[PDB]
Amino acid sequence: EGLVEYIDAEEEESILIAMQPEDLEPAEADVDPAKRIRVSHHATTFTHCEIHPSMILGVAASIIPFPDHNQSPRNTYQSAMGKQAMGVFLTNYNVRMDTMANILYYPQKPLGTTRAMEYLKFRELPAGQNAIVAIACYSGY
Amino acid sequence: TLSHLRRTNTPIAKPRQLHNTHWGLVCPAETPEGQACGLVKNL
Amino acid sequence: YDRKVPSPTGEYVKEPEWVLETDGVNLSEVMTVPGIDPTRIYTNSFIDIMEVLGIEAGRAALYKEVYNVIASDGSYVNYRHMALLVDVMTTQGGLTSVTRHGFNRSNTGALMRCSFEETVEILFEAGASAELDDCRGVSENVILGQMAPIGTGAFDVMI
Amino acid sequence: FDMGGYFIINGSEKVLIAQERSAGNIVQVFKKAAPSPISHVAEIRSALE
Amino acid sequence: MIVPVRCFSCGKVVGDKWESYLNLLQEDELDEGTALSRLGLKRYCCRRMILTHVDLIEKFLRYNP
Amino acid sequence: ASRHGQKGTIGITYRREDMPFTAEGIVPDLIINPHAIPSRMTVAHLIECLLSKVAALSGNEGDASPFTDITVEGISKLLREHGYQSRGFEVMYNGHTGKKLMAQIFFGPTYYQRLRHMVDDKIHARARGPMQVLTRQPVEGRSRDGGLRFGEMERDCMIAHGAASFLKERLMEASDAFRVHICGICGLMTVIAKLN
Amino acid sequence: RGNLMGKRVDFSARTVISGDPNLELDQVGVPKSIAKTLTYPEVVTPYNIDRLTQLVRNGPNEHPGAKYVIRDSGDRIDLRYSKRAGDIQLQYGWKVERHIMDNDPVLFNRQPSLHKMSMMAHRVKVIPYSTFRLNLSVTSPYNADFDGDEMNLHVPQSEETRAELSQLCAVPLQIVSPQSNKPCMGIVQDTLCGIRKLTLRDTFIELDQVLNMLYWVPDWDGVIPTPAIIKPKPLWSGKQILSVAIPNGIHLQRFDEGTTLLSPKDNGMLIIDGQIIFGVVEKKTVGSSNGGLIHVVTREKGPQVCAKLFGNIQKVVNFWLLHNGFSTGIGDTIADGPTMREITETIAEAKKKVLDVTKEAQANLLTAKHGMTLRESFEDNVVRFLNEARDKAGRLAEVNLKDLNNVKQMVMAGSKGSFINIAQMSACVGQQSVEGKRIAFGFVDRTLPHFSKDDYSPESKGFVENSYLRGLTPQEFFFHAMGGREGLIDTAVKTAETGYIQRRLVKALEDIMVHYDNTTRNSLGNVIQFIYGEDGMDAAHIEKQSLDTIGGSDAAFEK
Amino acid sequence: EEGPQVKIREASKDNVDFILSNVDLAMANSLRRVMIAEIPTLAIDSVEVETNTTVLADEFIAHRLGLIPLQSMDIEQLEYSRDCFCEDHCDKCSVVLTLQAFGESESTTNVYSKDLVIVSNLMGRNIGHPIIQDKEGNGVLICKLRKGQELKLTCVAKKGIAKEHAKWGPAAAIEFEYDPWNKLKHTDYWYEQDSAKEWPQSKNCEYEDPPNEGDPFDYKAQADTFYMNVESVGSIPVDQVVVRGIDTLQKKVASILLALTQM
Amino acid sequence: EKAIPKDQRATTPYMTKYERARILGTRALQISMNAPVFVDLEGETDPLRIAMKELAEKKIPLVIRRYLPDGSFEDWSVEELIVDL
Amino acid sequence: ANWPLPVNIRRIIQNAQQTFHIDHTKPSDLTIKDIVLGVKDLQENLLVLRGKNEIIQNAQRDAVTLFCCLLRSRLATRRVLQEYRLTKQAFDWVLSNIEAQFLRSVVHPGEMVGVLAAQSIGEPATQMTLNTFHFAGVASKKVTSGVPRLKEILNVAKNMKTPSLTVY
Amino acid sequence: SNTLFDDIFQVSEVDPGRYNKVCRIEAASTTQDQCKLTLDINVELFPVAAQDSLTVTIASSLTRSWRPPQAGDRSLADDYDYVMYGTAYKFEEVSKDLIAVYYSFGGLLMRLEGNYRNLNNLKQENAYLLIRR
Amino acid sequence: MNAPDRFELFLLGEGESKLKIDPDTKAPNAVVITFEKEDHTLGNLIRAELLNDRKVLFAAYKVEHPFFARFKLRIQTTEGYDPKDALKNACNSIINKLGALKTNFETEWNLQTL
RNA sequence: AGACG
DNA sequence: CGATCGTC
Ligand SMILES: [Mg+2]
Ligand SMILES: [Zn+2]
Ligand SMILES: [Zn+2]
Ligand SMILES: [Zn+2]
Repeated sequence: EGLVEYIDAEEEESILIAMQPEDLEPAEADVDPAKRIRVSHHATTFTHCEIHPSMILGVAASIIPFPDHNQSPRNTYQSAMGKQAMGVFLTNYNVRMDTMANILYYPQKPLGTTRAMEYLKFRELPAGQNAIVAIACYSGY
Repeated sequence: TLSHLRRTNTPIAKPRQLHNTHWGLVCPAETPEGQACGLVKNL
Repeated sequence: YDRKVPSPTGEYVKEPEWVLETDGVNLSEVMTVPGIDPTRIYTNSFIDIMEVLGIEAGRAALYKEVYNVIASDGSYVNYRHMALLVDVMTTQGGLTSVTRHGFNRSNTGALMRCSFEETVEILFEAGASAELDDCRGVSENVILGQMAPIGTGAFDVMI
Repeated sequence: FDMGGYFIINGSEKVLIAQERSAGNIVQVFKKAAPSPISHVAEIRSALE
Repeated sequence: MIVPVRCFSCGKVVGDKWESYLNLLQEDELDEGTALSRLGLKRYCCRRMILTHVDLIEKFLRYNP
Repeated sequence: ASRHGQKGTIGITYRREDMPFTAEGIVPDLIINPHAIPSRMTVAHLIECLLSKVAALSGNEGDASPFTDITVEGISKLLREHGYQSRGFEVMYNGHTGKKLMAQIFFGPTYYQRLRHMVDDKIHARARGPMQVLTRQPVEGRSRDGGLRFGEMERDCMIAHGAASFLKERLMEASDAFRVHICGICGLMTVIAKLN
Repeated sequence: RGNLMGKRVDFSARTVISGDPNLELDQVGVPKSIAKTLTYPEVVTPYNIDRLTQLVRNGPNEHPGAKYVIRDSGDRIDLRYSKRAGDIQLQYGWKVERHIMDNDPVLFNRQPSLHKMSMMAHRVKVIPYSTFRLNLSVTSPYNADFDGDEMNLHVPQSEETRAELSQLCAVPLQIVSPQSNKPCMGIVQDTLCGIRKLTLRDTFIELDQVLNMLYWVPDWDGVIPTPAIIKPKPLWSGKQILSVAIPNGIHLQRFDEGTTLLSPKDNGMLIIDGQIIFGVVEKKTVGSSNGGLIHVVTREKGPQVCAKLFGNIQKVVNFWLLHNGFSTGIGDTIADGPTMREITETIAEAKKKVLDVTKEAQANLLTAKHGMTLRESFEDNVVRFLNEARDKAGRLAEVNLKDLNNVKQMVMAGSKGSFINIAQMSACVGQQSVEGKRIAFGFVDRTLPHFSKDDYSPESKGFVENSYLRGLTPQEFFFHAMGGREGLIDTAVKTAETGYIQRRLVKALEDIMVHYDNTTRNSLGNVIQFIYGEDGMDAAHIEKQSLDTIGGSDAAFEK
Repeated sequence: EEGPQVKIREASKDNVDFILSNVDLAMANSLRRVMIAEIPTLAIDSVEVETNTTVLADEFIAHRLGLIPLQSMDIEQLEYSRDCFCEDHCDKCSVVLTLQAFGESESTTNVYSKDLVIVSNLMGRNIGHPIIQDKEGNGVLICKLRKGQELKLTCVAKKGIAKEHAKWGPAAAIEFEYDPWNKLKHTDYWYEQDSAKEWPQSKNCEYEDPPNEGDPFDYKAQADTFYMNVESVGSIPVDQVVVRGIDTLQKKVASILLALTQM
Repeated sequence: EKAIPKDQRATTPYMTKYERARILGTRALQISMNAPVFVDLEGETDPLRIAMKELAEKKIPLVIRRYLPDGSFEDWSVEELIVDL
Repeated sequence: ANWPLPVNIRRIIQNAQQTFHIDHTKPSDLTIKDIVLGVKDLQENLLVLRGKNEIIQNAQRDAVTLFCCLLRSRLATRRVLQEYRLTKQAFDWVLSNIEAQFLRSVVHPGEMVGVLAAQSIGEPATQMTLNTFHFAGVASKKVTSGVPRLKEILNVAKNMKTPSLTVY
Repeated sequence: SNTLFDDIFQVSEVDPGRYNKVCRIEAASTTQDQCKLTLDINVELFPVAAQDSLTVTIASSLTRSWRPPQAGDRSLADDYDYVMYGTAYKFEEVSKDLIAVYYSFGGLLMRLEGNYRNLNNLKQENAYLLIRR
Repeated sequence: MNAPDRFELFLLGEGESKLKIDPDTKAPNAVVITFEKEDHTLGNLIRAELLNDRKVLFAAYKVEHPFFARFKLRIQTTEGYDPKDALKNACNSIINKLGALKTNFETEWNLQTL
């Protein structure tokens, strides 16, 4: 029906993209100090709109909670580590004869999730636990 | 696994850098540290 | 540029002065320009200082440059260390590089040099020119599996 | 939950990593270094599909 | 993977509560928080135990032998 | 590791009693350092916890999705509604004494990951073992009972120290060392070893 | 390189390292399993015969035991296999390969070893569990942390070799570094953070706790010091109890800013006969600083004493803080509604300054100063405005942070965090950069496809107005990501390049040694220096000192 | 009655809410610690697996078996096997449980703690009966079976304390608060605008009078009056968690006193 | 030939750390090999601790050959060398 | 004024002050001769090189030029009496303390001084965060620094990236 | 021995500069129209408001390990409210006939300007401060 | 794999005695007791009671390393008071306080419903 | 080759 | 003709 379209970096060059549908193209004529600062409109001659800016990220980064509130190299570091984490890699693990297999006894779905994790099947095959954690100076160990 | 199946390799002016054109195409975060930083990409 | 200058009353006083910075080098020519202070003219090109002012002037500039690299990072290394590095490049009469072109070509031991770079070819011209290895070097004794003349091995112990 | 996209070569799961190359048949102009007599160059890496 | 017997943090027996929790949601129409509290899971460490549980055993029994 | 580029190893294990505790009787499964935060600037880690504390309490899933309108204030309003000081802080009592800590601890759940490469998979120790055929030098690897590398870089530190004999020992007695026969005239390995 | 300069060795061990608040500075925590693997050849003398037979009887699997027994003819008796394993009737001159025992000297190393301090002798302490444990104050020379790091342990096989470690390589001897003529070890993390907190004028401790803290200091004279307060409570100050760890004969004077002998701000530092008179103890006092308690103590009392000092300070502080506690929440990043208003409007006026300068440039009114492009000057201006913006906003945040602010506290102690940290986390992340310039037009005439062509606005070229607390926008996100990546690339390049430099530097000066005529010569005996460092002085025994004749007025010199 | 005093607010088969007035904090704590760690109970400490055609690993199962609470009412009339003069185990030192389950039905079969059978001779004492608090009467789900699935195993339940393994925890969570007004100034509140407004009031505030603003700080004042809530896992009743708690601690203090006479 | 006589000896009268450590090393090695002790013992059993006493009580019968850069040397007894440090 | 030099004279003075229990209320027992000649003798007694010939004699004098400048400035008659308030007993102790500490401060023959220097520069070079200088905010401040510069130096690079001249 | 100084002061300022237990006191002698005092006080156990009239005393007695008060039969020179033990650190001369004394009470600083008590306040690790009313 | 057994926390191993009484080197009528296979439950409890004794000049305890389940108790008493007697009295004082509490709880417990 | 600081 | 360190 042509409601959506496939664009490559070459065609990307000729188009004007809105980030949010509403938040980027309704009307004009007080605010929340807590909410981040987004610019304005200025550019209005739009041809396309982003399906969702979180879609700029890949599998590893789509697992991070609030990466938009983190220093860029830490988001890169986490990406490397998540691939060193344990949990159910597959349901048929009990049925495969493979060199090295690490499976978590009681894997838990994270309390803090990303809308992208629904597709990444993370809550269905998790790689961690929701540990009760204190940020504290205890024995110094 | 999902990540591995979405990996890129670049053999051989500034390929290690996150070019503007990568927007929405390749992941801005996920790249190996040191060795092949920015040469190994993820969709 | 800011300058620490002694006032007529004795104390050092911040007296700011006009200074010119340059893209490019021609030390010889610029220093003869009237109105400049030829006593004060500087170049980050230590090799140009070496050519125009001499080896000892070169050594001074060479330290000054090494010093500035460390100083810029915030870090401080005792004078003696960089002093020694600089003096080493300097003692040959000219500027000897810290590469296989500068120190690895020097009149040192055949085995002590084949430890760094050009391993095989250093050993070939050693056999070709029929070199005698002193074995008074650290690297030689390391190869020979002997207590080298380093700290503890620097002296001999007898009854 | 398996996604596929890999091969099984002598019982081993094989991923073919995407290989980044510069696209062919593109015209691109480049300036040149100070010693070089050729100041600019136009290049085309022609290939047949 | 079966509800753990006992909460890791405090040890309050949580093993006897899954069958019950699942029923409270599916049959009783109730929402998790009320369902959790109805099972007497007052402290948040016990709550995470059941709320965050992924019951992979159900999937594992679907394999034939 | 936490889901925020926060890798760290177990330093010690404490049982329930010795651990600091909440007036509710809650205790941590993990104690992370306050110092792991400033330099790292991993604010999302703190935010995750706030959200996760509220999520566990309310029996809902916390939305930690990026480009959204979820605010630390919005989370705080919900957590306080649940009867906890809005910024995750909780009064903790010392496990050894029962005495309240002068400081209040940022407490709550946070998704942590168990990572591969554990102490036991890394521990190696070799006080003599297998020698490689060509070099007559210790083997390479834990699986082979290999010798740890005392590189030229290591050799340099011992020179700086002026420890001549240790350096002689490391390169001979430990590792290599071999008795060879040489001619006084030609100075070559020509002398036939015809012992006894 | 791989067989002569360096090689694989016997009597070595490797594992994950962990920190130990209860280990002496010079000690190393060795897993009983490793202790049982590594041995020391010990000759049977009448001085040890009794202990050696006993250790032989304990065998290779029970701890203080031995692995092999060597006699004349040079034949090893394998204690784990031999039928006469529990029959060995020892003879003098025979060697007993005993397990590594407590207080043995062992060479401890962390890779890369680009330092004499990256390789130090430690006293063994055989402990349970699989990690190597080390005192936190030995962390920095090694450049170690506990995120998964591994270390190398070497055992000397000779008496002279074990003398060389204890007399040259030993950790206490290594305290005052010749590299920067200051100590290379100081009080860090919890201990550095807690020591500030313990030191405050407000900090008052009482008997129950005082006595515990006193007893915790091993060296303690058993003398209860008289409390600073004798009024409706015997109340000891934090400074009092901490001075118990400082030995007698210790004098230290400083003066920071407003420091005037009656120190109103409780700043600077004054210690007399080892009693802290005034000033909060932080990094300047207790870090690896130039005129530090450590530099002073090593010099005055000695290495062995100063090594104990780290332990004593650690023990009290760790203890007091275990009972005081310290944390950091999200609340520590939250700056006031009014502070946020000022931050918001600060960045707004920066945005105008840029906009106006842009309008000026576009009007052709902008005149570039000699030596640079009209555009080169413009960019220099915009970048200046925008950095100033982040700096003012960050300073506005810092000011609003209370002394109860856990981040502010960590900065004040000098344990963790700097200005930028406070600033970027709570006020404004600020401008992003690639190759020194602000975000380039990767796309034709635009940074991103959500922007119009020829947009030089801060927002367009990588200015992150938002703080990590507020969150970054997709544009800000990508731009910060472009900057981050650049960091990683040259982090990876720096590691590679500096390493090569280091080898060359080392190869070039290997053979330069101070000879018996104070001369600095090489392997050919060529003179590099006539007096080492032009004074024939050792760097470790040197300190920054004020030359009282050089400065001051001619009148004040005379007076 | 002398010294320490108790005042029960709430009481049930599972929880005790009470005020421990006229006691030292050192004592309040030593007790809180001992309730957690040192009261002996009976837990499975050995599993022999005959058949395991289940989805789960033997040790995974075995681990949960130790976690099943068992009756520890008359635990003192059961010896620690380390003290027993038998070869390995017996009836004087252990309780033997049986678990045999087969997936007869097409539908998924559940294995409960009700499915454990005491095979050992109990010699008349409330010991080893798996704790069942589930309304339906099958406390704890050991595991699940499909069809050909079978789980035949044998359990040796032994006496022990949480200090050795958390499975021997009679306790669970112990609520513990003193001075709910911070009149003692034992903590320094972290605030932004108002500590009072930012920090919620505890239920325990009703049981104490507020500090009254214009009053000088009580320097000499000490901690007595501790609001506690002992929760039982069921292995031992609530009164008994506290009573054996006091008793265990009393015994270890008597042990020291006794060892002074031995020297 | 070569040598230097006792009169006219420019080298440091104080024992170097390296001289000390090698002295203590050589001595401890001798003590460890059932060689006679030139000092009394305070219940002492460690060869290094014993060598330290023998040095502290200047009863180590050893000499240090201090080679100069030409090849010439200055012989100094452990007994004559000052052990400050 | 502040320069790394052996012997912390300030610390010695404080040590004399505490040890001998100096009271700034009693007049000292010292002489102009005791101070003036005392500081002067101490100068002849600071050894680095021991040889008696003129070459080595001058070498030795040159090696202690700066430290004696320090020594004089600190141990001046007006300062020893008005500032420090030393006694003959305490002053003599200071003089023998400096002497001993100085001789202690001297480098030991055998010190692998070259490797030391190499690592002393190498280690901090490794720690160098960024090749990008903090002058990257102003256009007329670009000068090749950090690891690249250090490379240009050690290689004696003929063609350097930022050849610059500074005219006074 | 005995007392070394005794006087009644009048408090001008009371400043809690970044503290909640400590206050630096600014006071001048009621009798001595030149004498001054600067002192850090624990306002928690002993509060001081503006214009208060306090009796300041410096003594030297009522060495060895500290024994708890033990009111069993003990009696100290206490007919005061606030008592502090401290060390002498500097004796400064504020021109000709004006001297200043410096006492640290475990970090609680104290200064006393005047001249009267010359041979009284000497260099001592000893010194007890006593305040009343 | 280097982990000591959990019984080693509360079980004395052949050669280990419960209490070890060593006389203090630094002070008169002062002593140090090594409590083997014990923690903060006994340490803090006894140290706090010893303080309640007027004749006790000093009482502090420490656990030198979390790995090992032992502690040290330093006691200094007035002349004419053996620190052993102080420790004994403290223990008895504890038991009496405990006994009282046991009864009181039982009395209150038997008054309760549900 | 692949993974780690 | 060079090109960080350890390890599977
Ligand atoms: Mg690391
Ligand atoms: Zn729980
Ligand atoms: Zn021959
Ligand atoms: Zn039995």
